[PDB]
Amino acid sequence: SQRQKRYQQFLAMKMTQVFDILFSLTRGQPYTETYLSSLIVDSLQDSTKEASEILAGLQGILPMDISVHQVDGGLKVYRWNSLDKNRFSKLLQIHKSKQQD
Amino acid sequence: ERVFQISFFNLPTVHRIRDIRSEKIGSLLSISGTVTRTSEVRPELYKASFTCDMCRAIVDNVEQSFKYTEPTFCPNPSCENRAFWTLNVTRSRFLDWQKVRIQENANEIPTGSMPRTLDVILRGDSVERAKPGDRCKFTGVEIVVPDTYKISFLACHVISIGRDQEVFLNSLSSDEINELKEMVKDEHIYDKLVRSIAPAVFGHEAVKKGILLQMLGGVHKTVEGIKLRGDINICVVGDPSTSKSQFLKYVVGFAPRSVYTSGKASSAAGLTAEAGALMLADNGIC
Amino acid sequence: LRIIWGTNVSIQECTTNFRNFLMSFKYKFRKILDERDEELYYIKQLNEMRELGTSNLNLDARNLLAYKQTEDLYHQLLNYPQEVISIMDQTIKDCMVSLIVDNNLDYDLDEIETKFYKVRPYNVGSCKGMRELNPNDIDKLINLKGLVLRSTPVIPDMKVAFFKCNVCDHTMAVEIDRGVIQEPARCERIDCNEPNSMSLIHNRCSFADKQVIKLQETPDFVPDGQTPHSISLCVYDELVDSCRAGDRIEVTGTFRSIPIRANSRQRVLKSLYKTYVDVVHVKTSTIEQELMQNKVDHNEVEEVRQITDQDLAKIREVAAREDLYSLLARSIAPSIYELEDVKKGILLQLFGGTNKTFTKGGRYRGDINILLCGDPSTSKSQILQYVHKITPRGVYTSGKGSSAVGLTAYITRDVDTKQLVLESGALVLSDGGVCCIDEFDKMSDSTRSVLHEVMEQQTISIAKAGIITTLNARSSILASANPIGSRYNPNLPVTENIDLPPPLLSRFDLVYLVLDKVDEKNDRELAKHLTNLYLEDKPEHISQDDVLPVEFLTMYISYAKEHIHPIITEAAKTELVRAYVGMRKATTRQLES
Amino acid sequence: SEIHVRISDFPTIYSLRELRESNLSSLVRVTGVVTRRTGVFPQLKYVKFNCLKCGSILGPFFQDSNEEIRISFCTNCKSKGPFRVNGEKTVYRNYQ
Repeated sequence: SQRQKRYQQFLAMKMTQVFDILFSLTRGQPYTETYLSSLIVDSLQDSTKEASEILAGLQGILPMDISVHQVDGGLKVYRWNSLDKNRFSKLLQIHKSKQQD
Repeated sequence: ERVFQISFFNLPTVHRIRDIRSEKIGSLLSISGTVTRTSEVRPELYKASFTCDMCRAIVDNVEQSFKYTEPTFCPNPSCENRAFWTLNVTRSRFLDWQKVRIQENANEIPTGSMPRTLDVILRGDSVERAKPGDRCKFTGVEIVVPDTYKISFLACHVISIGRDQEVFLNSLSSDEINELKEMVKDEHIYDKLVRSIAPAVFGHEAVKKGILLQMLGGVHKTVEGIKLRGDINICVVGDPSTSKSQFLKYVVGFAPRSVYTSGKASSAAGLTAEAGALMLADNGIC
Repeated sequence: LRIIWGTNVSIQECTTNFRNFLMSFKYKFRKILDERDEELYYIKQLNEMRELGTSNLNLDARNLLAYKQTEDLYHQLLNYPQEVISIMDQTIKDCMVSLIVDNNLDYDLDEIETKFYKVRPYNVGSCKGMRELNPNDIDKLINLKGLVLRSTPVIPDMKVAFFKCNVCDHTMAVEIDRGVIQEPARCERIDCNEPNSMSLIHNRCSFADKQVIKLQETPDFVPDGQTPHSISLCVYDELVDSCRAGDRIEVTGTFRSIPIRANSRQRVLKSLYKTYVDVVHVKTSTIEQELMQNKVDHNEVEEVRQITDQDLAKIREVAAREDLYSLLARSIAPSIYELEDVKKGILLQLFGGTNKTFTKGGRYRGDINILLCGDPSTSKSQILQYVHKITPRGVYTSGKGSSAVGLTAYITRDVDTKQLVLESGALVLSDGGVCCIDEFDKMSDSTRSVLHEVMEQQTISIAKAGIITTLNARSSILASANPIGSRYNPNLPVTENIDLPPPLLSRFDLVYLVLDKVDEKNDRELAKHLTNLYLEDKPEHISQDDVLPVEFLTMYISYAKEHIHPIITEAAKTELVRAYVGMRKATTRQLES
Repeated sequence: SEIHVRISDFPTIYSLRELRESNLSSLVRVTGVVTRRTGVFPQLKYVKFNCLKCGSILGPFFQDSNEEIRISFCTNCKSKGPFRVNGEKTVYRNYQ
């Protein structure tokens, strides 16, 4: 079923969708800090592998708002609740790795 | 003749019940949950017209928090008061409340802290939008009730959310979406499937199959008459346990909408006033 | 030197004293440890704090003890905790600042300093239970333990009340602080005047939850004759909800006592103050978790007070005793005569099985459910007595003194708070250890419907009432029964002669049947045993002369429990099968058993 | 002492299912099948509070179709000697 490959490219596009959903997943949840798992799950429920993957890619694009701190007891998420999601919107737009990766 | 109710929707996130905090009070919120124990709709005041005959009555306002009393101030006049009452049933704003005590979603439950239900009152046309024993999403309107107060969320937007563009399943699935497309490519596995159901059991296969299929479809819908029932009821008779279904059923514990009703002595609390019986297994086996 | 008026706590001077310590620690603890990492922890940990920016330093207590300075600081802390911790937090922020300044630009930039960091000291003192405590210590750090009984939902607390005026309106709002809210009569904007109603918007006020946890404390070390006290602690803040019910937790907090108004109408207060725990540190710490385990987590409490190592040797020694399998069964019931195989099967019930989670699920635990019947006055009671005595978590109950509900979920009105409160019935409690069931044959048909769920599930699902849940209760079952006979009488179907559902019957792991052949020739002996004591009237030499352990047993049981995980390998397999084959030649469960 | 007019004829005939708040408080004609229909009890509706601590009688109130709520604060107090309705002196209805 080449329907599969269709789904593959489609998801490749849904990266951006995820940015937009995560961005503002924070914002329509007037918190901007959080339990990474939680929102990960809500946005997940919108559409886990894909989910965590997005968690990663966003971290990479925006290693400013986001920090991941492994502590004894585990890796704690760090999230800058004051980061600017518009700038972050355009930045997410431009750096998909410029969609070159 | 002026009554307006405004309902936002399409909020970006979803909050867990336990996730609730006192910081979020008085701001709208997002919660989905399992409905329990609905209550009959009862009229409200919104604004009530109550005042004394001295000198003028049925000033229209408040009783806002459940009190329900009373006329607050500038009584009577000129009997200025205090006094009390008098309420015009001629003039006030009824509403609603059906209220409901909803439970947190089952799957979520962190071990072992166990579920905690909360109550929410259905005001406005969102009333009755609810169904008991149902996963449903709501807009927070959260706030509080005295008790000393106890927070109780409220609901503007009642969504029963919780098929398909099988794509949008794939799109939804997307990450594996690569992986098991192979499975679609793959074959025989009707065996391997069959070769997977109740690993517990030696043989017992015709069953293992049967369960599998039972999980499968067969379509609602005629419109002549009966929407053709897709569902299939399976009976398995046997010499007693040692696996009875003492095995098979328990195994079948692993599944969606999955209702393991131990014994038939309940007595039909199943369908009590959730079909413990049934409405919970809707699109699932009890 | 300033002071605090009664605290004798010099304002500052401990800020230096601390500052020195905080800055400079390394491990002086290893000295107490006798030693046998080099660098000081506090700075490093603190830096981690700054980076992560989590505030909430839970300290140690005692690192101070033993270090000079701060030795006294240990004392004053235990004594006058609140003020102390305040000073502590202050010094802490100041120190964070002085640190950033070293780093020049730090974390973009100065906001973070304004944020609040707080001490959550733990490990403080060896506190004796609760019931022990005197009014002498109303406010002190105190250590506690044991499973979590029940927990109230969050209860809002306005530090800050919220008020508005009829005029103009102005929205001004008063902070509670002291536990009364004194509202202004009139008025803000207008002001005026005017004796204009100042409205209190309850939706607009602040809320703290500081949650409420019913605590069932186990200090162990039970002086007797006391029965476990239950506790309730107010937590506060981030601590709230961090605890699942039933957790076995170490937490420390401030002893607290409050009067409560009796009339609920009149201003009267009850004198006779009511004590609660303030709940400082638990063992957010929740977020920290095994970051706590860093610094190695106190050498695992120095083995958690394992046996006199010598005693352990005694254990491993007695293990060699070949008779041990028997000797134990003897030691089991000193008072009871003969009927050994009983004492044995029980002994196994003490050693029962091993828990298996599979990948998930699995979870056959070790559970074994023994039933026993026979002619009455068998002492059949006495045993249940003994076990119950031994069993830490066990509970002894009578048929018909019972119904399917009292075993679970009373969900009674708390009525202390005038609240409804979920009360674990008998069974949920009994999770762990064993259950002692009188008059099983006589239980209400409603009752024991419970059982099949338990026995099979080994857990319990209550969908009832406000909360629907499946709670796990894993416990052993010991049931007593009287044949209708009450002598079951010869022949008959015994299976009949026992009454009960042949299925529910079949459920019981160990089916013990007691009977009397009138060994003449027994009664004599039994009568000798019995007839003894007699002498001595003051209890002495029950079974003498015979070899038995006493408490060594308890420990041994404990250890074996803790440390053993048997695995049958292949060997059993064959014969094992052939057995159950001969049996059905009966049920699978028989095998499982 | 009194005569009540039944008038006659007002279509309309708002059906059953079709009614709105706009329909409320205004005269409406309708028809339909008699389902379970109440027994009769005399009207004259009044509710009142004998309390507990604050002695009595808190006087008659008229409530409500149908609330009977909430009777917040009266008579000393208002609590904790709080209110209990009495069989004596509470007007009833049955009607239809």
